[PDB]
Amino acid sequence: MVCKLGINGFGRIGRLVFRAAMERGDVEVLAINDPFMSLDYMVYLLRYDSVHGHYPGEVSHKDGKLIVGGKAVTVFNEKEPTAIPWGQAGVHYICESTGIFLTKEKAQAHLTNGAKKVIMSAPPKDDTPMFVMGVNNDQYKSSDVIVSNASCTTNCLAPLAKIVHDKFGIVEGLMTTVHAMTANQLTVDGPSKGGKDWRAGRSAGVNIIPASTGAAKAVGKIIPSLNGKLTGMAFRVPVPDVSVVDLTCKLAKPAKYEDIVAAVKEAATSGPMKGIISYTDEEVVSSDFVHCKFSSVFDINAGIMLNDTFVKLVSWYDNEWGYSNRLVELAHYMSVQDG
Amino acid sequence: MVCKLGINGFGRIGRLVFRAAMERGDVEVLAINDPFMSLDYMVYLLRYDSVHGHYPGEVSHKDGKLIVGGKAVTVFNEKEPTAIPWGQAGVHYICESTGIFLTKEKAQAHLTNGAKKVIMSAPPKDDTPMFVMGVNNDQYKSSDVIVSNASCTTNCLAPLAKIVHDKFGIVEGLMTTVHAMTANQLTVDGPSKGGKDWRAGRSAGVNIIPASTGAAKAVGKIIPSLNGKLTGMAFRVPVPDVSVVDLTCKLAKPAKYEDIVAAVKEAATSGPMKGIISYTDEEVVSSDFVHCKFSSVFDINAGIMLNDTFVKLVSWYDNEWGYSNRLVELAHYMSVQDG
Ligand SMILES: NC(=O)c1ccc[n+]([C@@H]2O[C@H](COP(=O)([O-])OP(=O)(O)OC[C@H]3O[C@@H](n4cnc5c(N)ncnc54)[C@H](O)[C@@H]3O)[C@@H](O)[C@H]2O)c1
Ligand SMILES: NC(=O)c1ccc[n+]([C@@H]2O[C@H](COP(=O)([O-])OP(=O)(O)OC[C@H]3O[C@@H](n4cnc5c(N)ncnc54)[C@H](O)[C@@H]3O)[C@@H](O)[C@H]2O)c1
Ligand code: NA
Ligand code: NA
Repeated sequence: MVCKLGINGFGRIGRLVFRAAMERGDVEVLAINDPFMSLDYMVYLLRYDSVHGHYPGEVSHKDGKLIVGGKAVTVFNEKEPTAIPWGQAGVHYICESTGIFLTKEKAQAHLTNGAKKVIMSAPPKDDTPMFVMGVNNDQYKSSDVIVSNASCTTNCLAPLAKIVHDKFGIVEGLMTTVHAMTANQLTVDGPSKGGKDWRAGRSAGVNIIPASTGAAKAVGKIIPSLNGKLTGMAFRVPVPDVSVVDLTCKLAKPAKYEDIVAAVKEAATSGPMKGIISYTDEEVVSSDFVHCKFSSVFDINAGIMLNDTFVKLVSWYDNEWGYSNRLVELAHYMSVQDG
Repeated sequence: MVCKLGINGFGRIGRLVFRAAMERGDVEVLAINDPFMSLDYMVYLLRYDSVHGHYPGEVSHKDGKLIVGGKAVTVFNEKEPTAIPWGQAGVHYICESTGIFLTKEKAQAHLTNGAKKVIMSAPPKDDTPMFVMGVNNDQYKSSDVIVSNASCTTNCLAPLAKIVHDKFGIVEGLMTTVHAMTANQLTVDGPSKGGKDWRAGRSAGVNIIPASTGAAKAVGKIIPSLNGKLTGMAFRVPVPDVSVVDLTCKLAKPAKYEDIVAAVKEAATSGPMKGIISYTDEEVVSSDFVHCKFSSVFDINAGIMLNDTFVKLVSWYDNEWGYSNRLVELAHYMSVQDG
């Protein structure tokens, strides 16, 4: 209809969600909030991107508002969610892309002056429900006031896992994501914030860096029958964007590799994963997915079967752009369902 | 009692095999052949290294010979192996590290004028026997005139595979190696030599690049009971050296993770894999293994078990330095057994 969107935290995800939203005819961005940047600064970070190129349209400001392609967007600079007048901007759905309000109690604070619902741009730290478009978004209810769009990796893996589990049955699986660098990593060796994850504090540009991830386990929440049947981990490597899922799983039913390819192709061509999952049989590398909108691109030639029940599947994802498009689509999906 | 070594192809492996041979009194490098570098250029490439630091010692040349650590080394610049006078230079064992002579018929060209044996610094294209020190080098026979030291990845995987297979049994496994950049890759997008590996010719510094590899299947040759039970693939990523094995396997006997750790520690501490396999429980990243001599360093904290028979195990390797040490160790072992 028109999804009336607001964005909290104008970072990689906030700015790309903004761009995706601007591209859609059925979503409008009515407000932005980020206290670590002025208007001139926002204009700059929106104009230029080291990965996704120049903003496709003129960006400026006037009378305290951001002006993008003729449209005015209201701007706030509040540290604390409760102090953001979203209702006065007419915002309904909030993209919560700061990375630090990942509980219901915290995200709730956005909803006391007129806004309707919050979509977390990360997996929740509590039992907030996660949705992955094309996999379980039909489970959303209009009483789900706070929701999460999961992670980039979960959006890559869940669609592939659904197809394989539905057609052949996954007995058990272990996942690795070889993942692009992110904002929480450091340029040179130093202390990670909170002292959480020491490996993340080591020079990003010159290291392969192991990392924990709940993303495969999270597929167990998206696809309940796989709870306890999937987990995994990550290696962070020196590229600025684009990642790849490497899923090793045992199948319940024997398959030729061509049967798995056909099932993916079928899911990509029509039904709920059209525009979500895709495939390639070409000799692709990660830069080939810069600014690719899909959640998951199955790499036909990269995968390998040991035998007819034990297989290693490969699927690409632009962790930044794919995820940001899914989040906007989830916001729009909720807006339609809510009436 | 000295292994008289020659080096064909003075590359990453050639020059590091040279360093390793210089750190032991029971191996001498008597001659080097590389037709793509003058004597002056050889001195330069040996002096300086982007990953392993300056050569530790004076390098010069005099009367047509490379002069290192007081010793004189004979230098040739021949493209055709049959033109290299190994015999006259006093060479017995040849480190064949050019990348292009990986069949018996081709490697035999080194043995026409007085040399005894050739060691391929890569897996062969034919049925040439492969050996991994600490795993199956005792299968070596003095009649094996042409042999291979396998690959860096096989040297990292085989020791780990042996330990897990002997202690718990490997029903099946699939391996990924996240691998440092190599000389066969290109700096910017272009055509790979022979038009073979298209992905490998894509800009190395800005891509995660899938690659095929027989390194896991080769473990089935090193450890015959695992023939047909292991394979895998690789992703080449933008680091200059150091790689890591990610092995997903199904065990025959149930195990707690601590049992796998204990098994690896025992093998690292005494017996045939002392000096071959090691372990860490620290928050390491790839650069911590630059100039690490081990074939395989088990990363205790990076591993993850889904359940008591399905596990993902992680092991680091300095693909240049670990491998180069193993090759020299293999050449020496051969010289001793040959008498
Ligand atoms: N590939 C990806 O980059 C990716 C994919 C999926 C999910 N995510 C998740 O999305 C979230 C944001 O990630 P990102 O990559 O955009 O990080 P980022 O560092 O680029 O964005 C963070 C932004 O939030 C702003 N911010 C900080 N405190 C704020 C506050 N109190 N109020 C309002 N704004 C505030 C910062 O100024 C910054 O602009 C994280 O939870 C991350 O894990 C990232
Ligand atoms: N991580 C590694 O670099 C690594 C690890 C294990 C095995 N290997 C294998 O070892 C071999 C060498 O690898 P590298 O990384 O040292 O490659 P490299 O390109 O650094 O070295 C190859 C050298 O051989 C020389 N050469 C080319 N043609 C020759 C000829 N006709 N006669 C003599 N020399 C010639 C080149 O000038 C070059 O110096 C390859 O088979 C490779 O797969 C490499
Ligand atoms: Na729009
Ligand atoms: Na020596």
